[PDB]
Amino acid sequence: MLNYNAPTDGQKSSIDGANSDQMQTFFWLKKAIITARKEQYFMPLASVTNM
Amino acid sequence: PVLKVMFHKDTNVATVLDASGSLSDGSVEVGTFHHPDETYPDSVTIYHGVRDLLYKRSAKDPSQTASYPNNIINMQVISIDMKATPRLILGTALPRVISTIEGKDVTWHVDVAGGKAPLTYKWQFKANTVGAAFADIDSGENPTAKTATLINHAVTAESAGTYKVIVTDANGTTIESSSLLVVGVQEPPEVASIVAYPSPLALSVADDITDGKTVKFSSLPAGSLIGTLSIKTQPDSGKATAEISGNVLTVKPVAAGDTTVVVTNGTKEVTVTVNVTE
Amino acid sequence: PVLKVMFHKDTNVATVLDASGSLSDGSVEVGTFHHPDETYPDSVTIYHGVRDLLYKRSAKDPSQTASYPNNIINMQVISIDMKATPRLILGTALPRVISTIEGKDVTWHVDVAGGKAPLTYKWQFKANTVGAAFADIDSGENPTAKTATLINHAVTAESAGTYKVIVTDANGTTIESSSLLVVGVQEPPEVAS
Amino acid sequence: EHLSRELMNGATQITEAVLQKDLLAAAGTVLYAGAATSDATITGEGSTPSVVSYKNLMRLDQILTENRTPTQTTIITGSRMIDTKVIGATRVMYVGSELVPELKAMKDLFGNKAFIETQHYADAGTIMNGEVGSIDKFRIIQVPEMLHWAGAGAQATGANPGYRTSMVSGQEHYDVYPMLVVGDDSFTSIGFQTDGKSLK
Amino acid sequence: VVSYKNLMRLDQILTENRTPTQTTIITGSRMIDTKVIGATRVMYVGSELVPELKAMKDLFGNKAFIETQHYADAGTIMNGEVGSIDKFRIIQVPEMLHWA
Amino acid sequence: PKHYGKTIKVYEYVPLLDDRNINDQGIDASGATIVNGNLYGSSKDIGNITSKLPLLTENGGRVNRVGFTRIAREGSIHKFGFFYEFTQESIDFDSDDGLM
Repeated sequence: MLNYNAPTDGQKSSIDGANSDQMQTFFWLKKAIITARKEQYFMPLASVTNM
Repeated sequence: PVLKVMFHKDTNVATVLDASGSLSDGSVEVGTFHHPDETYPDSVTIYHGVRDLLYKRSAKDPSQTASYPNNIINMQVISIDMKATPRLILGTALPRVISTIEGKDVTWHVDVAGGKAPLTYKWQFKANTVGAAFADIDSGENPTAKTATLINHAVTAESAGTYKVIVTDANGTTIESSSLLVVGVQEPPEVASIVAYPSPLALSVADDITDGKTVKFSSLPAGSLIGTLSIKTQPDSGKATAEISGNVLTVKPVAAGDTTVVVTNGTKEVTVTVNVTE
Repeated sequence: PVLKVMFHKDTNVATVLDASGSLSDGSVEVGTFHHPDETYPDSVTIYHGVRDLLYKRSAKDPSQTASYPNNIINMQVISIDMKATPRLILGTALPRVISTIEGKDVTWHVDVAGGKAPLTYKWQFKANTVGAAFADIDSGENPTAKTATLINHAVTAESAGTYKVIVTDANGTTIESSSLLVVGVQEPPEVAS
Repeated sequence: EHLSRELMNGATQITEAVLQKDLLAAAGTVLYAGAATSDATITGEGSTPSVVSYKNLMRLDQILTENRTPTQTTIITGSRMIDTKVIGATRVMYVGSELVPELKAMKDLFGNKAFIETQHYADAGTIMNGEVGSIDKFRIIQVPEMLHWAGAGAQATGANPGYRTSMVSGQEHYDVYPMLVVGDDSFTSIGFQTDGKSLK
Repeated sequence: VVSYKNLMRLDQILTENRTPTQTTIITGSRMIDTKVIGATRVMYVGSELVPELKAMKDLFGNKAFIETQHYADAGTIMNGEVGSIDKFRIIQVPEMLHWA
Repeated sequence: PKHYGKTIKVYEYVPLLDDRNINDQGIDASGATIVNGNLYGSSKDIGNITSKLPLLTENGGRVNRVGFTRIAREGSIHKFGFFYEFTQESIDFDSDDGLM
């Protein structure tokens, strides 16, 4: 009767010993979270004069 | 904590109770076990421990022990009665990392369920400096340290570190949880200008010559550091006398005459108007 | 270890030496930098620190500071002469975990290269029980505790723990490494005869 | 790709902030609410706190009409839908998010609501981007990133009725907020090697 | 007790946070005794709070709560809705939980 | 997915100017290193913006450096369950069938 226990926080399962350990302990979605660009309100009012 | 199990043969009821307590119903002491298992705190509950203790004892006499065919292996008939103090369980834990800029209030809240009765909360702080150990926060200076909620005002660069709370039961069982505070620091904006307050105009006007004015100065960009102020002597020294100590300015008018005082930190100036009435 | 840099304008030679040391050939001090960079110990060497220090000073007068086009930004002509003591490097590190049974000799060995003259060695042991701290191994009882190679005879259950060695330079700089020991125990065979 | 995107976002934000500070620093017609006559004198304690009021908006309107500045928008006549009210606002004023509750609570000459939500005159009218309502002759636009002077106000005592404060040289001081109005043909941008755009 | 200013503050915070808006506003209808509504967010409440919301008053003393039958025409009424106040549309959940 | 533990994590990329962007890459316009990598945080003060603008000069190099940061989130799963029991006499001798 081997037990998974919790590989995170150091509780090794019985099956894995000294030479062995859990390679994988979580999953990574690879999709990040980003924030959009701030709106601009004073720039559109400007009119350009060439220099 | 160690728990004690007592089994009543006639009624098939197993009682779980604290090590100190005892029962006189006629049951016999089967064994003891640790309710939070050291190796597997969460995988194993009370029922498994009680069953493992009962597997050793004999069916004919609970006091004696026997092999497998004579074991107590049927858990359906057996009923477990709980009399021990419930295990201490942390309902909500502090966030792992808290990030804040200097000059903002931060608050930590923790909630503990179960346990004896009169719970005790005690907080500790460890600085990020090398070779530092947890130091108890002075409860007298900060009253909220003893309570579950810890409130700290106007954190600075030195307030960065690791905060850990200790919750103590009546029986002494302890569960702890830790939090980390990260503080970001910005450079001072640099001095743009200096202003004079009570008063920007005329300061304090008193007929009596003995009366001395009080002036306070500040640098407008918020968070800017103002240096040691230097006074350029009042011009018409006959009408008034000016002397500055630290940042506060004291002006004594000798005669009823309007004067102007300029105080400079070495880079920027402020022009102060003095009005004196006889 | 902080290092102090001196630059000689005429010969275009930069001399790196200890903070306390001084040079009288006529050079000037440009600044100070840490040879093992605290944030990046292995990413930055002496050359990068010297270049960053030279970027600030003026080409005409190393005493004064200048903006970009007047800096000392060409490193072909600049030569760096190292007079400071070499950095202390752990040539050989202890195994992370050593596994053995009770009653067997176990040996830890460590090598250190660089540094000044003596590399006084001190060993510490931390008990496996909770609330335990590193304590110095009695050198009087075990003479090998002073030397680099530490040996134990007939390890038992109490011998399990974490072992760390501290190597100290003559100047006071130190480098450390730690190892963990695990021991297996079996039940007594029982008296047959 | 993330590094480049964040770089460009920072660049755009910086340019807009620079434009806003240039516009604020060069305002011609400046009005101080309450009894204050200077930037420092503005305060939230006393008989007369320096908060915006209906008569101050009427003053700003009258001053602007005296300068013959052209109006930006036309009035709205009614629509046949029930519970729709007409509005007579002909100018556009930009305000930060902090002052919006103060504007919503404001009272008119007769003591009723001055603020009119965009919901009433959505029909038979065009609602601009960021519009939250209209008061008197102005239509209010809320810009998320409006700047302000922190600590420029008068010294804050313990009689604070609930206005925002900031710490300056160890003392708490009030904040000051722009409430800006921009007129037609007031300013132009200079474009150097820009190929007809304001910024390259 | 919740007031008008608390709801205004919550909407202000959610606007500063750049949280998206769930619903669009409703203009008027031809039918009489129908009033416009401009709530753009969805709020869930328990059954116990509904009388308190119905008794609420705005800054100037007028009635704050607007029932569904007023704006049933020219609008789509979501499931379980009971009304709408300010920027929020109030939804009644039978099994809402509370701390005691 | 199976065989990967009991956690899911992601990356969140903070903007350049956010307050959470704490790093050690800063170089101010004068050419000296500074504590804060981001030019100014979420500060909206005109004084700070004027003080900390990136200004380039005629002959400029190594004046304005910036840095970036990313943070991580996580969440886990749990297990639940319950059962019930009955006897044969209860099913057979009950007055009402179809109880189960």
